[PDB]
Amino acid sequence: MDIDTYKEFGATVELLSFLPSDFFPSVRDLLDTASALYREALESPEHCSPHHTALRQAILCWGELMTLATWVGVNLEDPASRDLVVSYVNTNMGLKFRQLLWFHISCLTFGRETVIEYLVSFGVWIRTPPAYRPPNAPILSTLPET
Amino acid sequence: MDIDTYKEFGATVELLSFLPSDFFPSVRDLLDTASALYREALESPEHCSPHHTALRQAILCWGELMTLATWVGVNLEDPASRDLVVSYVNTNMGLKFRQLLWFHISCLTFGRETVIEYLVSFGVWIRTPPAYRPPNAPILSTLPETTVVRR
Amino acid sequence: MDIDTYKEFGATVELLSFLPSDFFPSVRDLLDTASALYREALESPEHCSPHHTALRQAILCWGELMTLATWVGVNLEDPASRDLVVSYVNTNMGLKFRQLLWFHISCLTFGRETVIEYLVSFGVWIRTPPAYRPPNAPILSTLPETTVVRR
Amino acid sequence: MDIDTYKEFGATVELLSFLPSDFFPSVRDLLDTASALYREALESPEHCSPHHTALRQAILCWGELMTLATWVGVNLEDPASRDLVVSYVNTNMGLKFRQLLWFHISCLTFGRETVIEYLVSFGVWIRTPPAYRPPNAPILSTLPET
Amino acid sequence: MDIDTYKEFGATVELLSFLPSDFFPSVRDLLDTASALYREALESPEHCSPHHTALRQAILCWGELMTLATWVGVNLEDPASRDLVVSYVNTNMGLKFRQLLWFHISCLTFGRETVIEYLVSFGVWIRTPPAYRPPNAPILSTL
Amino acid sequence: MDIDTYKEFGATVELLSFLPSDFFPSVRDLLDTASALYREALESPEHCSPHHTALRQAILCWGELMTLATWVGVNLEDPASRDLVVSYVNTNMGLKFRQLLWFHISCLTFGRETVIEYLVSFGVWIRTPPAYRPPNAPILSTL
Repeated sequence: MDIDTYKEFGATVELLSFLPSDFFPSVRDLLDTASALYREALESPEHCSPHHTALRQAILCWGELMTLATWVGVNLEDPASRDLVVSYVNTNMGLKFRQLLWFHISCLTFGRETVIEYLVSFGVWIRTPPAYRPPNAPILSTLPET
Repeated sequence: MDIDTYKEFGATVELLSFLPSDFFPSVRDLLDTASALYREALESPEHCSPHHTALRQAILCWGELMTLATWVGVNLEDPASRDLVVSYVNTNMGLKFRQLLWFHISCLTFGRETVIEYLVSFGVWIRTPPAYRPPNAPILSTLPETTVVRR
Repeated sequence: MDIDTYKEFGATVELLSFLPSDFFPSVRDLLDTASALYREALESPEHCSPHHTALRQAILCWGELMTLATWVGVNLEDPASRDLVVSYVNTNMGLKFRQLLWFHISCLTFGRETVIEYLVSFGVWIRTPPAYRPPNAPILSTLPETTVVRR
Repeated sequence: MDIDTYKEFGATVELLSFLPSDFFPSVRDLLDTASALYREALESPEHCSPHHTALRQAILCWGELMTLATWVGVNLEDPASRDLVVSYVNTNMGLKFRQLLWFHISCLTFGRETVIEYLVSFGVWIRTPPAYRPPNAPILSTLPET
Repeated sequence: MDIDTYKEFGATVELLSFLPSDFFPSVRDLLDTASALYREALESPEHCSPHHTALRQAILCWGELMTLATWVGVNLEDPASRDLVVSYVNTNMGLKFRQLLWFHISCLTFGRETVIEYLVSFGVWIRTPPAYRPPNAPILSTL
Repeated sequence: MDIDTYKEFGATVELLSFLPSDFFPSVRDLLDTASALYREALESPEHCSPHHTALRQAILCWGELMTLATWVGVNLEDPASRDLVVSYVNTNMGLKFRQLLWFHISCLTFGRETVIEYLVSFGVWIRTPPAYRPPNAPILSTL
């Protein structure tokens, strides 16, 4: 149907592919971040945000993929095919899901405009030659200056 | 976690368990209904409603599962394992997706209070033993079964 | 060019894909209905409505197809290919033209809002398994359900 | 001269052929209906309606056709030709005359707009497939609801 | 019914009989012009104008005819009859469809009054005897 | 990206497909026209108009291509390959560059609406069958 996950949130698959693929944290670290910070809001009977709705849907979708991986491991006898399917599920779809989780958790934490401008700035930084860019990689943080 | 995707809107997996498993239409029929009724809103850059957000997410996850099915059919050599994975993806993972799609498309078309009242009434109807069960099962509709609108 | 006939009219080619093939009268019955209800408006030199315009174009296309069918029957010596082409023209393209004629006549008769709500409710009905839906399909008519014309 | 019987009454030969040919009651039943309901108005020295005028003319015309049929039966010796002529008079012209009588009697009884909309509704009903139309055939009646 | 599709647009089959049969561009050229000029309005979900409605109908009708032609080419084993019917669908019906496409695209581009005056003037030009007929046939132009 | 340089100027590649490939003047004639008419504005330090900006860009891009051609002619010892690539740079890319130069010089000279109407009318003229096509092809003129 040609639907974009982010264009309702002001981003784009191309804008989130403008960052390196290995920049995004692991799916486990991102799920831990969500459960630590917004569990009581992701389990509440309220919307509270488009970010909360999208994050609920993404978490449940990843849970279904993980149950699929467990079912494959249990019900496929061929080791090569089982391993190929599990590796596909963990890598190919895992990358898209950690892009999604990073985007939504980071929005909820730091602000959507802040996250988008950080995407742009980091994408330009990773492409600027080293001798002519600030030496420290950009980073998001809520810790104020002292 | 224990998100329970429907309780954000006002139902539960237990309230949607009133409907049998084979009550829900095919995933193709539900995608056709979505693309026929709410395509221009599911493609827009606006937050239309929580149902639109959840529907975009669900359609994209189903697309991801279908790309996975295409990939396994292309790249797995073992035919038994290939068919097992594809059948699982198509049936067991598809059942939950057509439940979710039915709930969201119906809640968009007819309304949330109406869908919840319909779920309760269909629970009553399917609970009644078959001997005392009327033939007219409850149904969602915006027009009466006979629409005598002369002009 | 990816044109949708009904999108201009607020419907969609896949909204009307739920109506079964036996839901529509024959092309002859639909043309008789058109010529008996709106002939003095379809043959007038005025733009009456987009439904009138589309219905004139549909009637002219069906006329071209009928001349094609008779030409095939007359100039094709091979009985097998002759009847194959004639049957294709009469069934396959006949179904699309029955659908088009029905949509436009029903719009002109009942109102576009009414016919689109009816299409939605009939889709809801036809998507339900036979065990969970009322046995009487939703009906669109100008008559009361008792079909008695008083006054 | 290209004259239409009904177009002064708001109908058309094509609109009355939009109904099945066997739907219209017999000529005898229609003449009985006329003589029972509007005899004192069809014999009065007043117009009282275009429907009364057209019905008077139609009744007299059918009477002339029937006298023709009697004359043929009496003055034709050939049985095959006599039977062919009488059958023609009774069927081919009988159908047109019972269409005419039905239209005018039904107008006088139920209203002209009611009769025309009934023609349209019945023509659409007889063509709609059975599973998607109301099960009872439409009918005209002056009996109010209780 | 004798509906005469152009009667609502102010023409007739008698008025479009002024132009010869081989005057109209090919269906490919006409569909190219339509896609180049009015694609975004022919895909729009709006009654733009009766010409847009009739043009959508004509384009989808020609698409149905081309689907017929492909189906015949695949499912007719008899080569002679197959080629006969495909040639018919391409020429005999294509003529009427390029008449319709020419009329509606030209109306949309230049104006209905302009197209009708062009029809009258082309009738004059084609009626003039060859010795007194200017070599520049009439043409529709916005320039 | 499918940027389609003419979309901002109100044309498309579909609209400029009406004109045949061999209709456009040579790159030499187009650069001569540009230098004769708008040299003092193409050397000016001002945003005169989007056509001036695009024309400066196109002229410098063709200059870079000609520098490539000279460098190849000097530094490619292989005569066959050298002639192949120089002929490519002259014809295959020169075609697109004379399309671009024609469009922008004609827009600057005659008006954007005038150029678009000329494109439509030339489409009509080239679609007309040869028997009913006037011998005077459409032309852009201020006279």
